[PDB]
Amino acid sequence: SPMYSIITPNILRLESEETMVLEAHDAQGDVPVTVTVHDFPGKKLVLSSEKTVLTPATNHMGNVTFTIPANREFKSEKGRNKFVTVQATFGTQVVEKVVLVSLQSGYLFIQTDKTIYTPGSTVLYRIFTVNHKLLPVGRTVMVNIENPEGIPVKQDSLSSQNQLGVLPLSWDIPELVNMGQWKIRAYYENSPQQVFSTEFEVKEYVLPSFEVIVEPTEKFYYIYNEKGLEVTITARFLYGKKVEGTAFVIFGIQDGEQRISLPESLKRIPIEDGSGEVVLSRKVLLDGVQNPRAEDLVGKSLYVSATVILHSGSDMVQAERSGIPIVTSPYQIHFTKTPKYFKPGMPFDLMVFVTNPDGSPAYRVPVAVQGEDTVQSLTQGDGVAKLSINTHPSQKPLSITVRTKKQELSEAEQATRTMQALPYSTVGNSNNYLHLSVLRTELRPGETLNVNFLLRMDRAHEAKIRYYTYLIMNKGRLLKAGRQVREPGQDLVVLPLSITTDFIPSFRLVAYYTLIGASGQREVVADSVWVDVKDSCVGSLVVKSGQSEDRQPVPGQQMTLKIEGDHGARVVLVAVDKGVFVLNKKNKLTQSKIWDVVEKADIGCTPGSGKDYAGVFSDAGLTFTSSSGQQTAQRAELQCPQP
Amino acid sequence: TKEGAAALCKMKHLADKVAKERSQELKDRTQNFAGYIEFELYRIDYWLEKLNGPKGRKDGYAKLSDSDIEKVKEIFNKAKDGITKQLPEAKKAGEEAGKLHTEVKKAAENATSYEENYDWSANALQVALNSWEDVEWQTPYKETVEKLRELEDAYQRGKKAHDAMLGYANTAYAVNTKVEQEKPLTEVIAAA
Amino acid sequence: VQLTEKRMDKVGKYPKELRKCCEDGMRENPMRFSCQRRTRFISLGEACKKVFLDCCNYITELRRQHADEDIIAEENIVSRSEFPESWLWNVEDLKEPPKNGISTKLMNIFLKDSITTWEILAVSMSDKKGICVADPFEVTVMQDFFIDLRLPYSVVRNEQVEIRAVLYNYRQNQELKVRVELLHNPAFCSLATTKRRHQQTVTIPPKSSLSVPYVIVPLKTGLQEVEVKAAVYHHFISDGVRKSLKVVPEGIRMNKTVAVRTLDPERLGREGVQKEDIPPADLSDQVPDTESETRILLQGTPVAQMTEDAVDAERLKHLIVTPSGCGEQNMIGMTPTVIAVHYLDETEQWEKFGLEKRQGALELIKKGYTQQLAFRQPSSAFAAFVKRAPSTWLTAYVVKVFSLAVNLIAIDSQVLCGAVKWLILEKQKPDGVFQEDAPVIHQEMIGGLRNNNEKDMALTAFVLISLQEAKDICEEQVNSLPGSITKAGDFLEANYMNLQRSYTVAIAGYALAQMGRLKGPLLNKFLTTAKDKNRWEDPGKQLYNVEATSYALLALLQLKDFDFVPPVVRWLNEQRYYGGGYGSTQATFMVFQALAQYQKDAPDHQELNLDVSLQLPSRSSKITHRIHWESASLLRSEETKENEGFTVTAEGKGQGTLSVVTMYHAKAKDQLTCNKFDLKVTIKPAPETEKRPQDAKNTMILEICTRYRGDQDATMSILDISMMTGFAPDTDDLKQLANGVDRYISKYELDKAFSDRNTLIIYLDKVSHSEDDCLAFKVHQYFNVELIQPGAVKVYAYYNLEESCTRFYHPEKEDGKLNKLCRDELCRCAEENCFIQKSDDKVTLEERLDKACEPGVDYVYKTRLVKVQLSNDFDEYIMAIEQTIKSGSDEVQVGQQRTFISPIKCREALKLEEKKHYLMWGLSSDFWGEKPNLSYIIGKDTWVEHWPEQKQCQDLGAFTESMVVFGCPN
Repeated sequence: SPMYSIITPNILRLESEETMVLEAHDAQGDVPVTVTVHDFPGKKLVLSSEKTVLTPATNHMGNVTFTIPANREFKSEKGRNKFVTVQATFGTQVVEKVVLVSLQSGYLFIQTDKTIYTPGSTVLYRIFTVNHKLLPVGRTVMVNIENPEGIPVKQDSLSSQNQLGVLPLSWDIPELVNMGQWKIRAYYENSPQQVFSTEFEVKEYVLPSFEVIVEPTEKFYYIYNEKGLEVTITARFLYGKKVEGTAFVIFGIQDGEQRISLPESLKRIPIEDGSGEVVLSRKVLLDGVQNPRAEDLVGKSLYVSATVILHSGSDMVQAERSGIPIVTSPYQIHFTKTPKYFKPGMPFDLMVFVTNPDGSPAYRVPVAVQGEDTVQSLTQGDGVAKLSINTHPSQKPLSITVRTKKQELSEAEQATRTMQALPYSTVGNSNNYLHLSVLRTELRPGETLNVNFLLRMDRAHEAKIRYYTYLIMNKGRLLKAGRQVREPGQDLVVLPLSITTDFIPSFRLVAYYTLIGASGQREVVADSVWVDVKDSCVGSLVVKSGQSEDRQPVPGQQMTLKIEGDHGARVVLVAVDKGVFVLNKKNKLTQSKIWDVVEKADIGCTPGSGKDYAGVFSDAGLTFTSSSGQQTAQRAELQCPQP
Repeated sequence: TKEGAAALCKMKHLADKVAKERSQELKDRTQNFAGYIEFELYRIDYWLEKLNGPKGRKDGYAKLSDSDIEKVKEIFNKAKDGITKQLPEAKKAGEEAGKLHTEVKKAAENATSYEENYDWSANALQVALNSWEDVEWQTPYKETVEKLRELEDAYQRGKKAHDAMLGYANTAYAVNTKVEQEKPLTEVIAAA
Repeated sequence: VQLTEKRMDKVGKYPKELRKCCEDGMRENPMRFSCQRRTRFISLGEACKKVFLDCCNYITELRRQHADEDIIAEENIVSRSEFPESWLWNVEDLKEPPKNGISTKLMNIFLKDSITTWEILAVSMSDKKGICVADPFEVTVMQDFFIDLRLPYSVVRNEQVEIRAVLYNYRQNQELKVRVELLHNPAFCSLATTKRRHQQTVTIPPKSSLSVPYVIVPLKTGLQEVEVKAAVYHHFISDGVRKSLKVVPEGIRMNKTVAVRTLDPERLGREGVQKEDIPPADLSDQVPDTESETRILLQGTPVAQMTEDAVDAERLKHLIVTPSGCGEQNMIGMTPTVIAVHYLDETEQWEKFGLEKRQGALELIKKGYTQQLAFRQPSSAFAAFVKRAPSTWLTAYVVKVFSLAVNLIAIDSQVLCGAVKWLILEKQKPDGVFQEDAPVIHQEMIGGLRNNNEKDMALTAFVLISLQEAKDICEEQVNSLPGSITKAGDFLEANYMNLQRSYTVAIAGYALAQMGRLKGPLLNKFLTTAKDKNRWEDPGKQLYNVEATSYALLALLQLKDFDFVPPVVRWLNEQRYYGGGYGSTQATFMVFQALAQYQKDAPDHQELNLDVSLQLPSRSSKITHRIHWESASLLRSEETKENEGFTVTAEGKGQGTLSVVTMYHAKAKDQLTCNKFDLKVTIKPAPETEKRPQDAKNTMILEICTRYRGDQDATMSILDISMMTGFAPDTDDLKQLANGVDRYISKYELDKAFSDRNTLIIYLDKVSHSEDDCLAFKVHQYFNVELIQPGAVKVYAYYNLEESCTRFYHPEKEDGKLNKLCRDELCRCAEENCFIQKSDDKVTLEERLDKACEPGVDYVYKTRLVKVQLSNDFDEYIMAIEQTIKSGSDEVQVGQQRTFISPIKCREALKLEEKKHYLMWGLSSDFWGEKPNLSYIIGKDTWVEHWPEQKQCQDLGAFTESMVVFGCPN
């Protein structure tokens, strides 16, 4: 009973290198295989027949790599999206599958000098073009600069050929020009349906005489804190001397986009030696809004506006602090990376990402599972903590509850979270289950990782299974594939995987197997797991000071800077004021932002295992098909399923 | 006598002017009423649709009071209903004038004084000029005056229809740029 | 008590709609206008006025009953926007022998002269690896000692300004000992002398600033340099400052046109030769010791100067002599250049002028469009000012300009077609007349019940002309354009005969000719109304008659009648009065377009072969110019530094222009009579309790009211206030006036430096004729100055510059304290140049006789003072000559009065009293001009002595006895 199966990504991109996996079970001798690609409605032979021999020395495993040339669409107006048929003839029998195709491939990153501009200033911006593998590529781009009202003001078309991606550009702001949030769009000529845009604001000329800073003593205001919100105000000149005078401070509550100013929160404070304190009491805050319930106001933010007036001079400066989210619990527990499906009998692992109210990851915050009081898994540096629990044999939905137990905090202040999961059904009702477990550590490029394979099924027929087939997905493409041999009698297996730079920023491991099946129909069992790797540059770039540490540089003096980088690398430099950079927090061009953009466009959208054998493959981004009836459902949507 | 020759030359010049200037001009001024009535009906319909339509932010109409919207819609509907009935009168008149102009042009084609050019009148002077002149080419001149008077009556019908249409046309445009500013219900309904 | 709290509590009431009115009412009006008076200026509905009145009454009553800092906390918070300009914008590649993948590179940067923390960002883009970003690098630069010299923008000649320098120390718990010195400069009299240098030691305490004042008396005009040096003890610091200041003559710079003539030897000239005489300019008010300059410009073609100026961006703004801040005037960037480009595109002149400048002209047009986009409203309508009611006239003009510019640059179709649709569907009335719902700008107002139809006809004609251009651009988008055009044309033709004003007749005729309906008696109206077959003029209007003539010329060109055209061209050419061309933007654009159209549509080519000969009276050699068509540049220039009249001979062929323009400095005096205005300026002190800023030293209040002198003004009047040395306006009051609900002014710029002195230009929408429109504001004086001179205020309309007037205001003083910054030596440095310094109070007879007779001495007069006239800038002495000792070049009889002019600073030096005998003698340079009874300017070389009518009496009589013994034989 020989079997032949072929696996391919759900979506195949044009002008990109794609790979397909061929495997055979219960085959003797050489097994030549020929794979071809044709148009869905008609036959065009977009790709030449690719032939590969699945020799027994390779344990009947192979792969074929090809890239679909860009050709005229057959059904573009007659259909919404174009489909392509891919077939493989292993022996007498043949297999076929329909695959969705897309053309979008590449990214454009826009870097800007500043975020706040004034009339007459010059805007200097650059554009970097990258391919699927985040490498330089030469293609034509078109860039437009548009005013807030939506009327384009500037248009240009450039080419990155004979250059390393960098496309310097400059623009001059007219003296009398529209004021608002101007936009800069850029997109490729080949694919105008995808546009990458940035935004920059232009404001009027303003220059305060003295700097006033108002900030609260705490980042967040607890609901039951009877002390209230304490805010400190300082005022100082640019030449060192402090500011002495009188200040008026008003509090208010901002929700959604609207803001309500509390009429009973206006206070006058004498600022002496550039220092002042104000307090907003709980009673006034509660009585300001008609909402009587204290728990209902959770979610709204608190803002403070302060004005300072000097004694001798008439100069005035206004400052405001917007934010201070209101939270009833400092720590928050989130169920994002954990799988939402559980295998009966198999132990179940959960991941909790403790985060601060602002959004930064937590550190040194114990967490546990309510009801069981298991070992308190301390949160790691990344903020992810792993908790294991034993599932019940009953075929019922599973419910879990998790709570943090940080010391020197009240019981009420402790956060809580709940999660629900459904059982994983078995095609043959044989209770066959596979579990892939990974020890969660601070893994980074250059560190081996041990993956443990566990099998659960009856003892009637266990000698049939002697190997497992595993594949790794990273950035959509099939990074690697292989087999793990299991000797009879060993339920648990260990696989050492070497983590390299290619695995950045994360990967997904899908491991499965097949058996003859007592009923008569061959049974396939699969499992999936996701692992995250530290995000860092492939190479390295350092900007130190070559000048000796003699004394702080004085204005006008010449100094030297040491720039260390990869061999043959194009380095771009810019000197921006510290105040502008610190004032800007959303348009910062960091490596983390680039990796987030790269990871956002992923074909697979699922935390872990699915619901069925085909569900795992579909969620992981693979399509499993074979000669027999075992086949996966086709995909007819480029985007992942909407929540 | 030279007076007869001068009168004949004057009559020939007037006939040529009527054939080449008045006839062509008259027809072109009769088919414009149909193109204007329909255009104004379309503009009124568009204005009504924009009022309380699928979206808002229609200048001052967005904040217009609920009560005033009902009156605006009622007056717009009344004007639209009133203006529609005038279309066929102009439509038939246009074709009638075109046919009559073609007939008059065919008839005209079948068929001292320079100092008098100050007259600058060729409306109904042909028959009267022939009247003073009298006191094969003569026979066609008899029906030209009758055809010209019939054309004048046909054009007068369309002119009267257009003038009557103005009564209902002007009211909608008034309330439009009246409410278009910051004018509250008071003045609006007071004038309506 | 707690006035701010009461204001906030009162503002708490009312909804979010009627709260701006109350908040504005809380503000104290800069002027003393009652709440009822203020409510008249509210442009909102009838509900805002009620709340405004209620809040005004409540706050007034509360403050009166009350009678700390009473300032309302700002609701819209603002942050710092100006930041240091970014630098280090460069790209480099690392090309060095790598070591295990590491490639080092050393940079050489130059830190800027500033004290701030800089951040360097590095982004790398490799091939094998890819894009990567490194962390920012922080560089901190600061200094321990800082010096900053503060100087005024400008100083008038012969003034007493007190400049200062600020020393800043950034050390903690350590005082700084420094020595500060000012280096002598011969240009101005300083505390330091050539023999003795001024130095002083000062101790700066920790974390504090120190002020070192200085006094300088400028003498020479131009640009001067002031440098201050500071040396720190115990530390090797040798920092210093050097700053440039401007000294300007005592007067107002005025450039005046002398003559504008048309050169055409063949037709205008006789026997193929033309002779033209340019008389001398009338420089009867030149300030003493000032130089004038005369410029003669020969233009081969009538449209050469404008064509060359439009292409260049630097000289583009010189085509007008008025500010351009509002909507219509912002079109100055687009309308001229486009026309120039078109005039160069159709005619074969690009090769000679230069093809490379075409791209620059297109860039200017693009920038003009970008600036014009600012005035667009969401309803696809353009208003006169930002956030104002849309105007049909401005929208039509913008539509026409955009339609013209669509071919050259990428003009968005959406905006243009939407503007056309808005003009057609909304504004147009069923009858076919375009309505306006915005204040009038171009004197389109109705002249009365009988003249009501004139406004409708003019507006309909203008809108039809604008729309006809936007016919083939997007006709499918707007399918109701032909019907509107036909209706407007029919309406214009129906009432064309009943037209009286020349402008309306001209515009209607041009529109009808464009459509092709100006035939028969209608045409007789257009040609006959012209006066002398040359022009379309109306009484009382100057800059509108030229526009009407341009419209008539365009209509004639359309009608294909070239016999009547040439006469109008000459009249249009000879209409350059302001400076060297046309002032108003509209008139300049219309003349340019009309002349370009005439040149383009010429039945025959008039080749240029002009030969011009100029023979100045002062210059011996004659100058010859040859203007030919093949010449790349058809503009010739000549400059002279003397007022004289000269003859010019023109021969050959072609029509050219000759413009002679004179520039000189005029004296400060109030205009004898305004044309159609009545301006009044008053500067007064202010209460000392006002909270002046840190740097300001004094404060005053200036009021500037005016009223029209006609039936009505409308238009857009512009006020120009020339500030003083040190005085600056208060921006808070101007902002309150402009952005307040009771809008008293339209817009204030305060961002121009066209004149040497600081200026403030205020834009006003209208000037009331029945009553007097007035405005006042506070000004602050920072620097301490003495002997300050008065400023100026000019009120004028934009489109008609002839209707204008000027007034002069001086800081109130009237005190014989003769305050002066001197203490002991500085005035001795000032009176040296006033007049010849006698060696002693009473020098010996021999010395007097020796000094009296010199080669330069020409006149010696013994006179008796008659009267002395007080003034501000120059003192006047009416004097009668009694006896003559030595007659000069001019012949004066006994008993003839000759006035004398002296500097103000010499008032206490000469010590002249009325009805007293005196003797004096000077040089031939004292003669001023050649007017009858020429004035005598008392210069440095002007000896004066007291003549008595008792040892002193005996000595003076003995001295006198020897004065007339001989007639200076040697």
